[PDB]
Amino acid sequence: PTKETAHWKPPPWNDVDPPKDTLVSNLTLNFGPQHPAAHGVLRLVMELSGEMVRKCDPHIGLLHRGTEKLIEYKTYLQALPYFDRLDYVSMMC
Amino acid sequence: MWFEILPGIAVMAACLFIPGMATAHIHKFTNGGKEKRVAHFSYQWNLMERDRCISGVNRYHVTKGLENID
Amino acid sequence: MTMYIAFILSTIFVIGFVGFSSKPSPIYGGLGLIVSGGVGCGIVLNFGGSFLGLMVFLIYLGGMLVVFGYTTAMATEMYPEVWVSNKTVFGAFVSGLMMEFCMVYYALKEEEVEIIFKFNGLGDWVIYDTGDSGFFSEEAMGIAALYSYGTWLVIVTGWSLLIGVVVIMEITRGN
Amino acid sequence: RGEYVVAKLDDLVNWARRSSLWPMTFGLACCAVEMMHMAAPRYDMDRFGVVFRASPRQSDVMIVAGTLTNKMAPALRKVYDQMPEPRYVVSMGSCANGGGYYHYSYSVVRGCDRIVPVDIYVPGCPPTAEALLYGILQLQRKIKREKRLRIWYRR
Amino acid sequence: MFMINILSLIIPILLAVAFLTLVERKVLGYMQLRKGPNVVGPYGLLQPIADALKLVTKEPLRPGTSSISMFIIAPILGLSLALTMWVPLPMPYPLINMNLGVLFMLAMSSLAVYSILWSGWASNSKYALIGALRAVAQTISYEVTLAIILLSVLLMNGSYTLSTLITTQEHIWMIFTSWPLAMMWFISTLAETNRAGPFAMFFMAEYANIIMMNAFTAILFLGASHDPHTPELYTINFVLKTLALTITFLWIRASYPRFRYDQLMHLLWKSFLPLTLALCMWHISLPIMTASIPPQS
Amino acid sequence: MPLVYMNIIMAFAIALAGLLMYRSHLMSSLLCLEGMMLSLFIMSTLIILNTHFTLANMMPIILLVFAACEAALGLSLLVMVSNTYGTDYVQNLNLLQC
Amino acid sequence: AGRIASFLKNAWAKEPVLVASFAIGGLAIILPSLSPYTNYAIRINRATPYNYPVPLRDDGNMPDVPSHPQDPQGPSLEWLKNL
Amino acid sequence: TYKFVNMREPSMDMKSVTDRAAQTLLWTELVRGLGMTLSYLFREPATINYPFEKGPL
Amino acid sequence: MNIMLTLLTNVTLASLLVLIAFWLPMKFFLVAITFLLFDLEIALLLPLPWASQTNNLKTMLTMALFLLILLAASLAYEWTQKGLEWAE
Ligand SMILES: CCCCCCCCCCCCCCCCCC(=O)OC[C@H](COP(=O)([O-])OCC[N+](C)(C)C)OC(=O)CCCCCCCCCCCCCCCCC
Ligand code: SF4
Repeated sequence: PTKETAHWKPPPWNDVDPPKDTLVSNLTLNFGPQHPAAHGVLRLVMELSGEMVRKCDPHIGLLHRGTEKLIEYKTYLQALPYFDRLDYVSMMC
Repeated sequence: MWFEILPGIAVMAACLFIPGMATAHIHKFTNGGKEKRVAHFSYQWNLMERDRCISGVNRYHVTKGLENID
Repeated sequence: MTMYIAFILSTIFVIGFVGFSSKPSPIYGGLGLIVSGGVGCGIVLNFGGSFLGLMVFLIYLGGMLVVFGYTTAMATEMYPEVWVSNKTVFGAFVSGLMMEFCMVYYALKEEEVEIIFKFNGLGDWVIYDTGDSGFFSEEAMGIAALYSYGTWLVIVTGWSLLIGVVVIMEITRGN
Repeated sequence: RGEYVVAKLDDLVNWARRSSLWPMTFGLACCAVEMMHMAAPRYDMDRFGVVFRASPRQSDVMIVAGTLTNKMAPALRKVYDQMPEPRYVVSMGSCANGGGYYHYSYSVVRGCDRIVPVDIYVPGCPPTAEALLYGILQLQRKIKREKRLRIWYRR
Repeated sequence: MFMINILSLIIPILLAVAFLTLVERKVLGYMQLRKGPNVVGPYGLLQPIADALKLVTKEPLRPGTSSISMFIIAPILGLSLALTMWVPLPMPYPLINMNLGVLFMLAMSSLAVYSILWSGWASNSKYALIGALRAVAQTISYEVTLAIILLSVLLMNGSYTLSTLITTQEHIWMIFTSWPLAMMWFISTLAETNRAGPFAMFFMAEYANIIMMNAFTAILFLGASHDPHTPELYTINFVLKTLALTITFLWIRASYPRFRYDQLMHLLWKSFLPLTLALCMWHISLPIMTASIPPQS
Repeated sequence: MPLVYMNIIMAFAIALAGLLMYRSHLMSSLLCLEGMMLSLFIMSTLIILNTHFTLANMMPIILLVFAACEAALGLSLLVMVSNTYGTDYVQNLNLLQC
Repeated sequence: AGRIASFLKNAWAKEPVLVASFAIGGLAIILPSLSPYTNYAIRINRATPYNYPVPLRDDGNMPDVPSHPQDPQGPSLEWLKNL
Repeated sequence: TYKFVNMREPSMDMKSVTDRAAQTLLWTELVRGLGMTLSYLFREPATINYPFEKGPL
Repeated sequence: MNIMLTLLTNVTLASLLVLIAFWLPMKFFLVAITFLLFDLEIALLLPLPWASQTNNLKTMLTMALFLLILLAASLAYEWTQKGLEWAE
């Protein structure tokens, strides 16, 4: 032993050096709301275990109008077009 | 209906036509009728060099025949 | 003057070499030798190396240079480097170009530079020979013999490349 | 003439800026139906030189369509800043231009112009497809009424 | 004199590429219950110019993170290599009669990956790099199929000289002898062409490439006849054939959904490649089996 | 012996020095390896084509098909080294000090 | 019998591309062995002259070699003109 | 009352597998898409010439 | 002369076209290496058209078929041990 080698730790007995700490690269992607596939307003934030996905968080709310809150201050007839504006795909239903 | 695509494609057709057209004629213009003698190997090249040296006008595309020898 | 054209190809070949050998960013080092890869074919082309020159562009340039740029596009060190970021690479950059330029000037001065090998700095066109090549391209007919006279190299190369496949997957298998 | 050459160049510079401008969306709400329901064969807009395309770096006019909530407000602003110049925004729908139905609610900004400098306003709840097609036509006519190179030469 | 031909090989193509955009939209028009651009000049004839004239007038918004060097160099090569592609084409008499034109054609096609890779890497955006990462992996993947297919069909020509291709076909279109490889090549050229500010140049490059790759297939399989005394007949036949192939590029671009990434490689490695290997094996044994090996000279 | 032989000779020599002068990046050094063998490739072609050694024209191709083939390992060891450590830095290439 | 029939039936039902490739490659591997024209292929390939036909000295003992190029002696390739 | 959709029990006979193998080997469902689209092309469009003509109300 | 001219004009036209456009206004890595390893083997396979015109075609037939066999074996090996199966 010398001053230079006064800190050289002996090799691990199994030759397997201590594994490195968490080095994952779980990338976070935002698929919208500008993305056309997001269908206008969708804030999909979600994890990329490489190219493979483990959890998708659909942060809905991008179009949140408190419809029921306004419905509280209108009569039944006045509140009717709100439902007409709810599913603007199959509106009459 | 669809006959309106033809004005769209005709311009490209004519535009695509010029390169092959232009190469076809200026080769005749540069090489005097015959095509630019292709030299894919050494033989065709030194055939051309012999033609250029024998032309006297230092031009391969000028060809001299039986009239050149007396 | 295209008298010394092969000189021009030769000199820019090495300045591209000095570029990446100066150790810039790997991606910028990559482009620093693709230009050297590009010019090297020109030297071979001017010597009659049609297929061999096009090999550099196809399997060398258009082949494995892509995956090295691909690898750098994978690694992406926390900041992708550049010639500007490092000041040592600039010092080596100027050193290589100046060393080449002075030796070239010495080479074109007395044509008798004895560095490692004694050599003549005479024109590149001089070393060429005479005699027609017939109808066969010697560069193409020679390599076509791989299936006629290269009856041994195909065996070893074919075996080695297959051995190349197993080693690649086995070590990348990650136990 | 000195004014004539800048006049011809100005027209040439903006003659197709009103015919090659390509719309951009955000497609918030029911106005996002007429957004591309005009891209449907009936009220063809691809013929008008316009064609829908997101590509926020490579588009000319964005047709803001739907209800503008406060929660999305950063997203629109960052899109409009990323938008290259020249850029125009079209407020389709009563909700987009002036809040419309939800003007009094807590989670919608009262009109898009409070957030982005807003060009031609096309009204409607929703604007029936050709109404925006008419509105887009007005925008192109507005493009002609421009003296870009003329103003520069006057200075 | 030579300078005129080089310009005469570039300018009409650039005009043709300009009018390809109008063709791309409008042949998809009546194929969509649509009309296509008809307001910009007669039948949209001014749309090619209009789009090619307004894009340059837009400012070149480049992000600060993007290195101006690579962000400009990558588009530059994306066109220049795609412009020399047109050169060795055996349009009656090609510009450069390279003895190895096939290698010259394919090798320069191998450098089109660099335009995408650098312009995606320099962008320094998470969406950009994965897109560049995706595109480079796909194009180099189909490179091996591109070369193997060429080796198989060209074996019956005689040598890599593109000028010899017309002589080989002559009486019979070579699609008749390698139709299993023909659709193999047509899918391959679709994948490489990336087709299922400083931007008009890029779109022009990726659209000039569509015409040429279609032209490369036209000279390869859909042959023609060439009279030495009237090359114009070969010109019209050649441009018509490659025009139809470009139309097909537009035909299928509006007839299919997209390919998922995994299937994008599954189709090639596990389906296209082993079948291509067998066909190449078939196309080498057969000329030997029938004593029909073409002459090298 | 002309300059075309010499110019690429020192092209290898600066490449040989480059690989032997690790800065921080083994990727950069790896990129120096195949450039270094390219100098071998060009010299091989230059001599062989100059002397019309017809049968030896195969050799420059097969030089590529192994140097490029081993370059796969050069990345493959690198592509695995960059996993555990997180980078290609040769500074971390000293875990085996003892 | 039944084993190969079911297996081939199985392969063509799930992987038609794979069996087609193997069939073509497996086919191409065997035709040259029994090919009736490969013998011609070498003959015509050996009948293509790239180099000059170097004359040999005339001293008798070789009546087989012709004197004129049009002389009857020497090899004849009427087969080449016909096939 | 209801009807199924996905279930097909594709028959494994020599003739049937030939059609499936042919469909995969020489694409036929894809060319069907080409035929449908081309038939669409040779049909007059539904576009309206605004403002020279505007849709019904 | 002609070739250097041809690679000169197009790059100059490209540069001016950007001048008017600038001043006027593991698994993914693994599949790439497999491409390279096959890419090298197609290099050996390229000279085939001239190789078919050799005098000893029988030896050429064995090796040309041999190289494609190793193309198949390398692909088949990679396929059966996952390999060409891209990790999803
Ligand atoms: C003595 C004879 C010797 C030779 C005989 C050779 C055998 C007989 C012929 C073999 C089949 C034909 C060759 C292979 C073709 C199919 C390859 C393949 O993988 O197919 C399955 C593949 C995949 O089919 P799949 O998705 O059903 O899956 C098949 C099986 N796996 C899962 C393993 C892949 O089909 C395709 O890829 C379809 C095309 C996709 C791309 C979209 C564009 C298509 C455009 C079509 C219209 C235009 C055509 C233009 C043609 C050219 C014009 C100039
Ligand atoms: S204006 Fe009418 S149609 Fe448009 S978003 Fe508002 S409520 Fe919906």
